[PDB]
Amino acid sequence: ERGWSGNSWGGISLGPPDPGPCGETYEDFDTRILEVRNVFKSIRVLVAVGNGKGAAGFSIGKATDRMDAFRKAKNRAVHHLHYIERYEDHTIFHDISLRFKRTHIKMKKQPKGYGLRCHRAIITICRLIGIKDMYAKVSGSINMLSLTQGLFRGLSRQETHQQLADKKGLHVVEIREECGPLPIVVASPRGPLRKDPEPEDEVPDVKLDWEDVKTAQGMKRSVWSNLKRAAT
Amino acid sequence: KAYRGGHLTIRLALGGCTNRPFYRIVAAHNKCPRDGRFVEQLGSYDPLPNSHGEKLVALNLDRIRHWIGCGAHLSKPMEKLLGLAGFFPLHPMMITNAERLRRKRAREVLLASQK
Amino acid sequence: RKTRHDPLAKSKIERVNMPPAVDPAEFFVLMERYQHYRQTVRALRMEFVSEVQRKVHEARAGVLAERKALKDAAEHR
Amino acid sequence: PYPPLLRAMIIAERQKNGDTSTEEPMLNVQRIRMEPWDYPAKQEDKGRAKGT
Amino acid sequence: VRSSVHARWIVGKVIGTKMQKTAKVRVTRLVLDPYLLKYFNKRKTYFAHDALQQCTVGDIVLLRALPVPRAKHVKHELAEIVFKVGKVIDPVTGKPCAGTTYLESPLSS
Amino acid sequence: ISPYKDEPWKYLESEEYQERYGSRPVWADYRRNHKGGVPPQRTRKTCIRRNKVVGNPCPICRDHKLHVDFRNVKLLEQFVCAHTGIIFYAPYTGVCVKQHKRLTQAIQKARDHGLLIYHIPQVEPRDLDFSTSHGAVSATPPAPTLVSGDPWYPWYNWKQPPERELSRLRRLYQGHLQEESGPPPESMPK
Amino acid sequence: KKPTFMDEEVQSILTKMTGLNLQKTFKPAIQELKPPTYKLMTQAQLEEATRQAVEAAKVRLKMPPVLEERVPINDVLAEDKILEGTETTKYVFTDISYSIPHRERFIVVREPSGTLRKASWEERDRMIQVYFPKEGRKILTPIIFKEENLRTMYSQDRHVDVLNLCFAQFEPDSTEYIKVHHKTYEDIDKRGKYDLLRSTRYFGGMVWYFVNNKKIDGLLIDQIQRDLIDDATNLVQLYHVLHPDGQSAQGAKDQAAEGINLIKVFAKTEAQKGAYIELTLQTYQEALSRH
Amino acid sequence: VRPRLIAELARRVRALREQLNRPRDSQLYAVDYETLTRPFSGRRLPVRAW
Amino acid sequence: PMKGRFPIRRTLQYLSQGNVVFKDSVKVMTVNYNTHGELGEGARKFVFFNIPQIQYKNPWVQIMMFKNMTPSPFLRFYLDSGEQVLVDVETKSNKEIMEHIRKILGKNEETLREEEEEKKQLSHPANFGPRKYCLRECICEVEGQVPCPSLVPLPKEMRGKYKA
RNA sequence: AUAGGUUUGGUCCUAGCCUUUCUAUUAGCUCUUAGUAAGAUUACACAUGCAAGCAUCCCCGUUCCAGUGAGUUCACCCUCUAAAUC
Ligand code: FES
Ligand SMILES: [K+]
Ligand SMILES: [K+]
Ligand SMILES: [Mg+2]
Ligand SMILES: [Mg+2]
Ligand SMILES: [Mg+2]
Ligand SMILES: [Mg+2]
Ligand SMILES: [Mg+2]
Ligand SMILES: [Zn+2]
Repeated sequence: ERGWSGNSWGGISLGPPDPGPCGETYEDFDTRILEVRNVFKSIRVLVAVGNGKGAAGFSIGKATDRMDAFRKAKNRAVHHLHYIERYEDHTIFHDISLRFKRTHIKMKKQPKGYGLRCHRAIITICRLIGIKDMYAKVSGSINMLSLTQGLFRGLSRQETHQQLADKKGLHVVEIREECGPLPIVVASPRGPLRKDPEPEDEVPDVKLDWEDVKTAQGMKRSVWSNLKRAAT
Repeated sequence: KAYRGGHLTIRLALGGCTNRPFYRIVAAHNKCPRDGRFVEQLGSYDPLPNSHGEKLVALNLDRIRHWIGCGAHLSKPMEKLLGLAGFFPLHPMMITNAERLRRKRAREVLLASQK
Repeated sequence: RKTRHDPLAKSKIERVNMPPAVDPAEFFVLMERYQHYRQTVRALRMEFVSEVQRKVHEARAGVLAERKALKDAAEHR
Repeated sequence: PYPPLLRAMIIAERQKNGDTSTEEPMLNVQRIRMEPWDYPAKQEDKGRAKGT
Repeated sequence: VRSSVHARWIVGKVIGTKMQKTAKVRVTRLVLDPYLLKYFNKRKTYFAHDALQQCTVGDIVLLRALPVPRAKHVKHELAEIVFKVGKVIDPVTGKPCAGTTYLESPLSS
Repeated sequence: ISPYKDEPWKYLESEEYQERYGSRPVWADYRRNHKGGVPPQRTRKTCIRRNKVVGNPCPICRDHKLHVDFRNVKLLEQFVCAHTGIIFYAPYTGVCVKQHKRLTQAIQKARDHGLLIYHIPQVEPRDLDFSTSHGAVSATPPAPTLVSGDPWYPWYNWKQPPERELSRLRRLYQGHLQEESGPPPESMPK
Repeated sequence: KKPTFMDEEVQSILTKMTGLNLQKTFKPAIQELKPPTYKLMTQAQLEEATRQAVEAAKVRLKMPPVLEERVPINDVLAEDKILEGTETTKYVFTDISYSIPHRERFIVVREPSGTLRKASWEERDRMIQVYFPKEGRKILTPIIFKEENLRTMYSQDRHVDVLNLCFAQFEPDSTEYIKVHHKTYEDIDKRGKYDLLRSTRYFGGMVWYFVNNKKIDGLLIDQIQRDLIDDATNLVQLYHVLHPDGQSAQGAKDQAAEGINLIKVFAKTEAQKGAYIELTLQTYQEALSRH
Repeated sequence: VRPRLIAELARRVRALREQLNRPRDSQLYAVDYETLTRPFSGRRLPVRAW
Repeated sequence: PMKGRFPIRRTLQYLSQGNVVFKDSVKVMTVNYNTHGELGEGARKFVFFNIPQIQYKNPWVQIMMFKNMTPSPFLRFYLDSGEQVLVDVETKSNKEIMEHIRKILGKNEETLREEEEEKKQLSHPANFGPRKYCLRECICEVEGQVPCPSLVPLPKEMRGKYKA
């Protein structure tokens, strides 16, 4: 099977990581190549690993031979794993806007069945993590290493509903349009519950993004947006 | 747009496709094109029988009365349609055509008897 | 269609529109039928005109409109 | 008499408004005088052929 | 029905008094920028008939439409002076004021 | 030739299908060949042309035992979103336009036959008042003419003109007369 | 006079018998989805939101009126025999004036024989759908309402879907509506699927049908087995008021039966399966004593 | 708007020339009895009048 | 991101969230407010948050603002009859100002519902025409009627080519 | 835009160009049937034939329909008010 292109290493699977010196096996982990670059000769490879259940990581491997670089990157990646919290094991807990160096990433939580509408590298990493529904837009410099680093930082710094409930000492109630006015309590504080309600902010001072508003109001006219694509 | 003289008339504007006519009953200036600008659409008329063997005529009778009371004229097919609906008296020409067809069929039957 | 400045066709210089033949009985009956039909239709048209002008008058200075106007003015006060 | 459908609507509205009269709806034609088509028209309003 | 002038009542600032019995008034309205969705001031000049020549440059006036224009550009007349320049009377309390301070205290009466 | 043509659903609980696809959709492993990163916005019309399959047949055309039938509900469900009930657009799965149309028709037929579960909303009544007392749905008092069997108006019937009027017309239209017509047949001749 | 189905007393009894389960009333719909929203709430705010949801559920569960079958329309406005044979097909004239109730809307038919008559109920419904289309309604009757397709729907326990389709397609007083609702109720009674209609707006109509046809035994059994004893007693009381001259009501008056005693008198007087009613009631009482 | 004075002049001149060159009844309503045409215009009268 | 503080104000959703639709009498609204002073604080927010919504819902009403001309903030409405309405807003919150002006000079919800019903009548569902104005183009789109010849060829008997 | 290729010995940043998508016209080559829709490049010049009659004479119509896009804030709202229909 081919990667992102016919002649491209990106997206190609390297198989499970080798059993480690610690004595642990990783047959449930999958490896994906994100980048291969000639260093002037040697080879530098960026790979990502993940078990599809929130445990994922990435690593750089440098070697004269490409296969040695693959092995080094994979083995180092398995020992630098992140744990990524997932909302209902299919998406992220909230929208995430981040900037790593000059690369901006804007991720949006989506309902079930939305799929992965993201940069191809982000699609690969999300499949490794186990995220199945998300939107993502990458702006600024599209640098693969910076993209991966920013993505992992943003996904590792997301606040779960339980964390929010414990922080604010209040019920987190979910409203779904498909479920009518039924209040769904997704998280309750473990400690005592505040009797004072949150200030009913008349107008929050939130920093809005012109792309989101323009899409909402219908002035986005891009011929490239919302194009039919294969299932991801 | 100002026309020299002219008046409002309730008439049939033809739409649909080749071999499949359909009519919109509209009130329009008599000088305007048949399928052009109109003041108000007052109904529709499908002349082809449907799966139930029916010719469907929709008449906005409140607005038809309003436009007649505002000085609108009527095309002869529209008068015949309103006569068929019972809204107007049967047009004289429908009665005359019915009598002519009766006489023609009587002549044909007499020819058959003669043979 | 042609304008008044376009000349007549040469193929139609000598053309006479011969009137159609007449059936006396059908002609007379049709004349009577047109008279009666037009009388009825004019009566209906006059009734519709009366209805339209009545609706206009009721909308402008009807009891309902007067009461609504009085209520609005008072409530504003 | 009124035309059939229009008579039916007049009667139906009458019954809806609570009135229960059995009197037929009826069109007055006394004020609609039928002038013969050959009656002299107003020559003052008529036009004239233009010189040419 | 009572006037052929489009602008019936308008509030403006007097910007000119060099014409006889006529005041040149600047009127601002709020117009939405279609792209920025922010409201900006749009200015228009109106000539208002001022028979008594009581208007001074800088005062806020109310203009009422004439039934018909009395000249090419004079379609309005001075209904009243809302704020006389430098001689503002606080409408809430009825007392004279200089900016945000009371010249005569409301308690004084 | 497939032994499941008469009962297509059988193929889906046969062990051959389980070996070939397992629990994943029949289109899960398919991939379209195209230039660029953005695929063309329509799939090919048909993978089978004059009984000849193209190099990369779509998921339906690559397996001749898969039959698009309204009774093969388990196959049809694989082309409908389970969370939204919306039929996937053809580039989503890679089916050709012909098979996509066939699947859409089969899904609609299955839903109309009650074999495929879909969301049926709860609607409000058409009317606010259910009275049937109005004359539009009740009986209108018959007109006197309808009772007596006369036409609605007298002029609907043919009245022979007087001979004097006929002679006057014959004088008015000298030489341009047609044969005088008598009263018409009372009923429509058969 | 005998109570109507819209009587406030009957309405209250049927409202309480239906129940209100918020999770069933607002089950997640399979439709185009949007990202959910989140709110931080206190206990009081959560209780207020729950109460508002309960009110919305009450609005959703409002019972459709039960109407008698509409009488056929057979009225002739005119018979213009002169037009006989001049046309081969009938003309349907629909008055499409906007501000007219659809049951007061004049729809007439000029037949080839020359008769101007009023449209039948089926023609009226079809024309109203043609010119005033209603979401969920179809011009031609869907094939789902045929016997075999509705049997399949019943076999899938989709009775509420069938009733919703019927409500969207047919008018309440139409023959098709009454027939489909009655067949659904018969299937439910035959297979003991009453819980399917609980917390829906059709339970009241089902109960009314069972009471008026004197077949409340299965529903009483189901209520007793689900420990909804109050619902069963209210069902017996509704049966008695609907049939005050029956043996059951007279026996209840004579023995001064109240509560469970009403159920016992019904089982002894006017139950087609009173023995099994008594057995189930004894089992319920024994389990209550043991607990 | 640039004034259009030639149009006004032409309209006035045409009106003056029409009210000074009026055709008379003897010209308008003369008839050639052999051909039954109006010599003023050359248009034939309807058959039913001949 | 969107420039400025509180960028939500520059969205059509926020502008349409306004609930004040003035009666036809209101022609001019002058807003006299003070840039500084706690007592006028709410008035300042009324200028910052609610004037855009009022203008969006009342495009033909002249709204003009004045700063530090009087010791106290106030609103003045000029009506077509010549009547003037003065609303003192000192010590009030912007919500209180909005509610007050809605109460005294805003169309009630019943009148707005009547206007919406009047609008509904214009788009008659039975009318056939362009999608821009009508639900359907032609009667051929109604189930049971003779379909368009574009999709379903008409039988040979009803086509003029084979009727001639 | 879910983006991609391309500056350097190499990395990062900035920045242009181009690719992938969807329409229309024309050109090459190639084209079987049926239904539907649409159809001069040119306000350049035009052979030829038709496109306005009706009707007891008066009048009425030929000021419309149909065509083009040369010129170009004459089209929309309000006030007032002719001609026209009733
Ligand atoms: S658009 Fe209706 S027949 Fe073609
Ligand atoms: K004539
Ligand atoms: K042009
Ligand atoms: Mg290749
Ligand atoms: Mg570049
Ligand atoms: Mg290089
Ligand atoms: Mg070509
Ligand atoms: Mg006049
Ligand atoms: Zn295929």
